[PDB]
Amino acid sequence: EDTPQFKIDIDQEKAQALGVSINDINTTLGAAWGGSYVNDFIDRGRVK
Amino acid sequence: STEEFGKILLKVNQDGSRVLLRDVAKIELGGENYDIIAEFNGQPASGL
Amino acid sequence: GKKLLEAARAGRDDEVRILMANGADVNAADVVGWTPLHLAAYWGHLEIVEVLLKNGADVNAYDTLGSTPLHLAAHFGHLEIVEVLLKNGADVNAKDDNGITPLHLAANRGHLEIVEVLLKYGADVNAQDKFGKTAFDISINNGNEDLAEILQ
Amino acid sequence: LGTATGFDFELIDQAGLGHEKLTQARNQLLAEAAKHPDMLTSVRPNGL
Repeated sequence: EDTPQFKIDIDQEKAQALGVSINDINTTLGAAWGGSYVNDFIDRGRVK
Repeated sequence: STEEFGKILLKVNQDGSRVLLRDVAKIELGGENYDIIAEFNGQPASGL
Repeated sequence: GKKLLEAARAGRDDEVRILMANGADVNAADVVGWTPLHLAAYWGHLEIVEVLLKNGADVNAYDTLGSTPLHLAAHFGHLEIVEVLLKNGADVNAKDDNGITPLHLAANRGHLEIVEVLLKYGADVNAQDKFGKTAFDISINNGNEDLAEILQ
Repeated sequence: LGTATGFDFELIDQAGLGHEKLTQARNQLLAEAAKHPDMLTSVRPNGL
């Protein structure tokens, strides 16, 4: 069934005015709240 | 919608005046390409 | 309480009455601060919006972001419910945490009938949101000419 | 078909051991094999 969700509108003008890139905004939101797979590392000999 | 594309914000002028996409372009639904045109007995058609 | 929230969303008119005539709190709120009135307003269940107001549900109840049922009704173009709410004393100029009014929301979606009613109950056409925008500012941006001249 | 008498054996790191510990274990195996000229001959690594 449908469920409540949290709609956030980015204001393009305000952001343009303040000089904040939309890409910095979406990465910041997405990385913080959704998580971001950056790259790999080696844990006890295995790529993870 | 064409309306939403039309109001895409391209920039804000020195004097708060705004430039939207519809101010530099015509916006409409149209074919991915316009190279093929068919007729059925002289009348406008499409087909598979 | 929880059964009323559910029944209100489901548009189950009869069940709403049962739990009314059984003492369920008409102003019960879910996790996001929505009353049965919020739910009825959002999903456009008119007959339940009336029953709830009749059984004394707070008409200016707000959710955790400051939004009222008049916001929802107006936003999703539920004209009749906007009328019902307003007659039952819904704050026509209510602002959510964004400084957004029911008029901003009606304008954005181009709900002219609703915009007229709101104005008819004295909606402040000059009211600005957190970004300084008015309903008029919105109508211009959307290129809604019909709506844009109604707001003059 | 490898001709020879020939056997083809793989020593394996089954835990977190790493290249250096695997090499030590390999050397250990090779030294032991060399103590049985009666049974094994030319037991050698195939790699570098």
